[PDB]
Amino acid sequence: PSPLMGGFGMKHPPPQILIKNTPVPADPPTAFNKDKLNSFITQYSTGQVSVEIEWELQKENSKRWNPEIQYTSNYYKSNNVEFAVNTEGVYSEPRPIGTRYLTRNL
Amino acid sequence: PSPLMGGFGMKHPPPQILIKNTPVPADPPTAFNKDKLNSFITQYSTGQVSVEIEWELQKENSKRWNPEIQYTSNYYKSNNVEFAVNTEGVYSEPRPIGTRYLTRNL
Repeated sequence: PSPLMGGFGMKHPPPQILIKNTPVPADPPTAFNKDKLNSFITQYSTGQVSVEIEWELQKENSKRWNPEIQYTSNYYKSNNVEFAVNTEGVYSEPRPIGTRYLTRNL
Repeated sequence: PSPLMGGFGMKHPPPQILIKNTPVPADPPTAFNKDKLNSFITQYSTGQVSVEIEWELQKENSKRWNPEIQYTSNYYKSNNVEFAVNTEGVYSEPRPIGTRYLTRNL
């Protein structure tokens, strides 16, 4: 049951976290009306969110003699730095990076 | 006093290790002669030598956001593998490799 787009398949994954601004009615009429209130004060909210994940690693103990292939940046000069902001403040990811650079036997 | 060709300069470096085959004279004459012996049995020796060095490392704790430059092998196909033997059994080192790939501030 490994997910086909990649990753870890779990029967009990991290739960969904749901959030909502509590409605605040505007001034109701001074005579009773049984219909649900339709007039509300315009509101929004802001805040900080933190997520901390501990990951377990599995180290390599290869006996390969020659050097491996490694992900690296290229020294050649360019207008911008890869994985940084440009002059207008926009961050970008210039390429997809996988995980398979070290090698193992079958 | 860092050595100019590179490395660690020490007042008491690893000591010199000196080895020699003990001379074995051939048959001496049966009348006494005071001159030093000039005829020897032709000998040589062979064996195994082992050296074990413990090195202390100083790890990086950089806060740099973008990926670093790393030494890597190139995937492009070739007749031989770099840092391996060829069809005749000869090992070769195709290039010099330094130590300065990670980065630090001044």
